[PDB]
Order: sequence, then structure tokens, then C-alpha cells
Amino acid sequence: SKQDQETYLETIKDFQPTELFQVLATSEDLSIDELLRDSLESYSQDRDRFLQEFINLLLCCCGAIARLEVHDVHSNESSNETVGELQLLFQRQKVHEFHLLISKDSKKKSKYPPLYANFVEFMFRLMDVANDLQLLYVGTGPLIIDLLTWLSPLSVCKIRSLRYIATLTLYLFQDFLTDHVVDLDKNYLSKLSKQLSVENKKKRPNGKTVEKLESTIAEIQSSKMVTQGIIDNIIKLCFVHRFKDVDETIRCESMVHLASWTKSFPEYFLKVTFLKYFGWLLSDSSVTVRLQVLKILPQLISAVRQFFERFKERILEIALKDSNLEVRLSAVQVLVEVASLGYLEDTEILSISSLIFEDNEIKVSSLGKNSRYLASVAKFFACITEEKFQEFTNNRVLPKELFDVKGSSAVRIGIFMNLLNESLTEYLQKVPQIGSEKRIHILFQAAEFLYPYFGSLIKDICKVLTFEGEFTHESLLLPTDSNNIILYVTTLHGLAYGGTHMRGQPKFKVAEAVLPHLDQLIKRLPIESSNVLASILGVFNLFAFEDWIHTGYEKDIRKILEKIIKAFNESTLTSGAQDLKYKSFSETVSQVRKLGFNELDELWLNHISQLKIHLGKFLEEKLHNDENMNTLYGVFLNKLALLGKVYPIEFQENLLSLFLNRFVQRLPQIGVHCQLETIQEIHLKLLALLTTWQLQKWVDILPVSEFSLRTVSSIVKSFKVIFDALSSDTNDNDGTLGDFLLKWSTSNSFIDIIISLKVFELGVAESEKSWRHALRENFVPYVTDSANQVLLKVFLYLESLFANESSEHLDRNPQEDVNLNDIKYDGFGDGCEKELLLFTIKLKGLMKLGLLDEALFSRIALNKEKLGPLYAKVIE
Repeated sequence: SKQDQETYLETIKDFQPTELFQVLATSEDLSIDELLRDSLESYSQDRDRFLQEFINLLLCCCGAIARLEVHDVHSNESSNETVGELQLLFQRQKVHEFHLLISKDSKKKSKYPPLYANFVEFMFRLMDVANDLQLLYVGTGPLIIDLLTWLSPLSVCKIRSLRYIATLTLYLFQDFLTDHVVDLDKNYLSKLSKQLSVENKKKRPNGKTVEKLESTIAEIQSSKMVTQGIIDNIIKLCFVHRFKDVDETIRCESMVHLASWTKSFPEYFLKVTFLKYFGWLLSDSSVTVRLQVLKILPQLISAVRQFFERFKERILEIALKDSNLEVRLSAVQVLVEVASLGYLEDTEILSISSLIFEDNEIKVSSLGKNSRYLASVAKFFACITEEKFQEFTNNRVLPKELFDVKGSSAVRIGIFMNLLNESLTEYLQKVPQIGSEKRIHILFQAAEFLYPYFGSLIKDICKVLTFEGEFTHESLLLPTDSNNIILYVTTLHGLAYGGTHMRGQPKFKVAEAVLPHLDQLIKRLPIESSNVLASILGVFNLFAFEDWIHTGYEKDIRKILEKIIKAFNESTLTSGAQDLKYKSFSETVSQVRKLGFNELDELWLNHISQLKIHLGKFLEEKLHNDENMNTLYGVFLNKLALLGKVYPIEFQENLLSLFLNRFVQRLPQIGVHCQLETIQEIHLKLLALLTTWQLQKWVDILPVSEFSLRTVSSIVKSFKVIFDALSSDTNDNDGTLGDFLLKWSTSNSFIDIIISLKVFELGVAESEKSWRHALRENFVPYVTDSANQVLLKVFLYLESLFANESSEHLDRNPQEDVNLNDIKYDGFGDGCEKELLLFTIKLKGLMKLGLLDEALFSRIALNKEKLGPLYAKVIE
């Protein structure tokens, strides 16, 4: 029965705050010192009642319903058993709010917003006020003994909550005791020893005063020992077991508090005996713990030397291999200071500095993890660089000046560029082979992230790059060969680009550094090299007008552009595919347009105009063959098409006729007499562009436009005359490669022009009984018999080119050329499959507007099942 009733009360009991809990959990402006004076005074009056209130406060903070009674705490030999019973009661409670930590992590949502701050303040000062009331020293005071007797068993029990709050109470005690021991030393005993040593002479030692000094010096040291005694204990009872608690949060509190003991009291704590704890938890399975140790190490940076000798390896491994990027990044940050300190071997340095190179696109403006990780690697790189500089210049005196800049600058640039290249070489070993293109793009990117550290070298890199003399002197990577120049300009371009996309930077800064040298750079770099052309034009294209006027260099833009146009003029351009030059020039032309200055536009408008004039010359003089097409395309047609993307190109009746009659319509005869490599570069892309510009006129209205219609009608007739020649039984070159290539490239431009025309025609209102009538007048039917026949032959060539790669057996119409069974062609950029799909897509596009002979082109489906999944997809 007695037991029944106890079980009964246990069951119907609900959560009731104790008095001390209430004041601590709800007071928003509390004098915690007055509070402690009251409680600690009560200890001396009624020990049991204080102890009870203390533990019940702990129980309230964990949201426990259970409570001790004054008799429960009467005996200190009961403590383990009683905590045992509390543990039983608290395990039985199904639901429990951890108020202390809800206050901490969720003040806004918490029933007791101030509870956490008050609780840590209270337990942190507890032991100070104890001292004020002479409860601490008295041999250890029984206050302390009492407190440890109950905190110890609670700190190792099976309830995480009780374990956390006891451990935190113990640690808060130690925050103070550790401060207090040194306090006693440096501020009391030291002050009294001095005055024990100065009141010794002159042969007049006060003797009664030399007795009062040894007296309090002896008291104070006795109490320094009682204090260290409790410090030893809390380590022995708590930290040494709690640092590896199964709960990660008690482990991180252990690291946070040990760091404080270390700052408070290094003579006790700055020793490998305690630092190992950080190093061990470096291998903790929890991301949170590894993060927490890693944030503590910088603060902590001979005990420390021994520490990094023992743990740097693990720190390196984290920065390289850790499953968590935020952690990896933290590691790199620690490695900054280890390097700064000389604790890193050279191979260990490279393994980190080469991390600045990464295959993935990482944006320099982002606040993401990836971006912040590269940024902390750039920080490491910056520090290695500075160390090497000091090491290099340590004995040396350099000249006031090397290679047109301060000696010290030239060295810094040479050391930087050298580490950049050593680092790259490492990166490149750590991964599968990549081509020069990807190589440059990855370097370009690293340079972006280095802008915050090497940005002040931008001006001197420009000047070093325009130096005419030899790169030596009585003593480093310098722009001495062609690979080193490319490294320099890519790195200049990446630095500069990174500087204009860096967030939070004031306007015009990168421009203040490069625009003064930009004319000289274009005037002097080896821009015949497309890699060098790409980097310098890329620098040019970084800047908006506001950049040029601000810097005072708006005046230079035209002379620079003139150089750009002369380099444009001196080159030979290919049809655009994978041509680094075509791409650089194209972007430059766009950029200039985008600046919006008529004076500049005119430089390009006049260039188009000269090109036209000279083409007409070439046309009437030279076409009255491999050389002819080489020149035609290399010096005239590919360049008008490039410029044509940005500025209007129009052939006037005269030139257009010259071009259509002497070239375009004679393409079949011209082609039979060229070499393969020359046939490969034959196309009519310019004809599609001329058209597009006219279509632009027509849409920039919607009253028809005459000669503008005569122009495109005439361009299309030209396509017809080719298709007639090409599809006729008189074509003795039918069936050959060269014949396929011409049919194919001619078809691609034709399809683009016709689709463009039909989409326009359908976008004119019935309202427009003059436009609609004139379009059908000139173009309908859009695709003629011979055009249908050529597109089908082109399709069939591509289909067998892809089929044959796997020796697939195609079905065929009865008079379908069976020689298609043997065709082979290695000449396509990204493979036969790609060209089959694209052509078939262009054919689908026509079919959807229904411009194709549906009966004829049913044929594209005959082998859908033989051609793989993609083709089959495009057919659906």
C-alpha cells in the first residue's frame, strides 16, 4: 500500500517550477550577484535545503517533473542512489521539454526566454560570490564538496539532459576557477612577494610587518592550492569522460570550454597533455565537432609546435578528403596559419595550393560553400607567396628597378607566377589528361579567386608584359617563352575579370589599373597567337563606357580599336567552329557595339564597306581554285559573317549579282576542282545572314519593300540553281564525298533561310493583302522538286555514315544507291550521329510547317529502329 501510494503520487505529479527556477527562468533584468548572495548565505543556514533547491533547479531546467525533498539530499553517501532514483523517474516521463536549451537555441519560441543567459551567468559567478562569502577555501569548503558530490553522478547518468546540464555547470565553475588561480598569482602573491622582498632592507625590516606579509602570502597560496585542487577534480571527474560523450553537443561544449581554460590559464592548459583533446576530436565522426575544433585552433595558435607536428597530417587530410565542404574550408583556414608559422613541408604546401584549380564552374560573386572554399585556398596561396618572397629577398638587395617596375614587384610577380605554374602542374597530375583549352579555363578561374590577394600586381604585370629587354639581371617565372606569356595573360585576364565581378568592390578599380596599359599591351603582346589574342581582347571586353570615362581613357578607345581592326584585318578566319580567334573577335565586335559610340561603330561600318569593295574586286578579277576559295573564305566571307552578327551587312544589287552569278551559282563546278580540305570549308552561311538583315527590315515595319524583296528572292533562286545542277542526272560527281559535302552545307543554309521566310509569311495579317501576296509571289512553292531530292540525298548520306559505324544493315527503297553501304567519313567535328540528328531535326522543322514532300520524306522513318535511341526520339 505504501509503495502503491508513492507510485500514485509519482503518476499524478505534474511540472511545478521551484522558486529559484522561477526567478532565474523569468527575470529579464536580474542582479545575479544579489541572487547568489541570498542563496549562498542560505547554504550556511540550512545546507540540506540549499542543496535541495540547487538540484531541483537542475531538474526544472531539463523539464523533469520529479523533485528531491530536503531529507533526500541529507546524506552525501546517498547521492549516487538518489540520482539513480531520479534517473528512473525521468526515464519514465514520456515527454520533456529541455527548457534550458530551448531558451538557448530558440529564445523567441521559448517559455523561459531569459533562462539560459541567467543560468550561465549564475553558475559562472556562483563560485566567485562563494569566495566573497569565504565558502570556497575555509582545505576545500564543504560547499564545493557538496556541489561536486551531486554534480558528478548527474554528469555520468543515462539521461542526456541531466548529463548536459551538470557538465555545463561544472565547466562554468571551471571557467571561473581557472581565471581565479592566475588572478591570485599575478594580482596578489606577486604583489605581496615584491613587497616581502622590498621590506627586508635597509637593516630596518619592520619584523611585525614581515610577519603580516608571510601571513597573507601563506594564506593566499594555500587557497591557490585549494582552487587548483577543484580544477584537477573537474578535469578528473568530468572533462576527461565528457569530452567523448555519445552526445555531440556535450563534446562541442567540452572543446569550447577547454579552449577557455587554455586562454585563462596556459601554464596549466597549454600543454600537449590537453591539446591532444583538440587533435583527437579532429577525427570525430560529427561534422559539428570537427567544425568546432577547427574554429578553435587559430585562436590557440612550443606546446603548439608539438601539437601541429602531431596533428597537421590529419588537418591536411581533412582539407583534402573531408565529406563536408564547410569543414574542408575550415581546415584550409587553419592551414593558413600553420604555413605562416613554418610548420609545412613543401609537398604538403603544393597539395593545398593546387586546390585553387578546379574543373567545375565556381562563381566568384557567390556566397556559396564552393566559392568560399576556393577563396580560403586563395588565402593559403597568398600566404605561401609572401613567405617565398621573404625567403628570396632575405639576403639579396634588388635594384630599384627590374623590367620597368620596382625590383620588389618583379620578384613578387615572378614568385607568384612560378607557384601558379608549380601548383598547376600538381593539379594536372592529380587528374585525367585535359587539353590546353580546359587547362587555360581552369587557370583563368583560379586567377579570378586570387584577385583579392594579387590585385595590386595587375598594373605591374601589364608593365612587365610590355618590357622589351631580356628577363635577367643578377637574379621566378617571367614571360620568357611562349608558354609563360600565355600563363601571364590568362592570369592577368582572370585577375581582372575576378576584380570586376567581386562583390562589394568600389567601381572603376580594375580599370584604373589596366586601361593605362591597354594600348601598349595590344601594341606589344604576340597577338598572332590566338591564346594571347583571346586573353587581351577579353581584358578589353571587361569594361563598360563608364569605366573608360571615369579613368580618363575614353580618348584611347579609338586608337585601341584601330589596332584591333588591323589585327582583325591581318588574320585569316575559319568558318567559326572551334576557332578561338573567330570567337574572340566576335565577342569584341559585340562589345564595341554595346558601348554605343557612333564614332566606333563607324570604324566597323567602314571596315565592312572596304571588305565589300575588295570582295567585288576579287570576284570580277579572280572568277572571270583551292587558292581562290581559300582567299574567298579566309579573307572575305568568314569575316563579313562574323561582323554580320552585330552590324548590318547588305550587298548592293551590283555586288550581290557579281557574287550570286560568278560564285554561288557556280559552286558545283568550282567544287569538283578543289581539294577535300578546301571543300570542307565551303558554305553559304553569309547568304543566310544577308537574308536575316532584310527580314529585319520587313519586320521593322509591320506597304511592301521592293529591292529588299528582289534581294532575297534572288538569293533563293540561287539555291534553286545549285539544287538543279546537283540533283540532275548530268551530275557526274554524284555519289562522292565532295558532292555530299556541297549538298550538305548548301542544304543547311537553305533550310535556315526558308524556315525563316515561312515563319515570317505566317506572321503577316490578312490585313496585309500586299505583303502576303508578294511573298507567295516570290517564294511559293518554298521547296522545289530538286530541293526535295537534294535534302533526301543529304539525309541518306548521313544515315549511312552513322549506320556504317556499327555495320548496321539498313533497308532501302529499290533505286536507293546501294553504294551507301560502304561510305566512311572521319571529318565531322563531334561525330556522324550528331550531324544525322541535326539534319533530321532541320527536316522535322520543315515538315511541321509542312513544306516537304511528305511522301518522299517518309523514308526518314524506314530505319528508325536501326539507328539508336536518340534518332528514334527525334522521329517520335
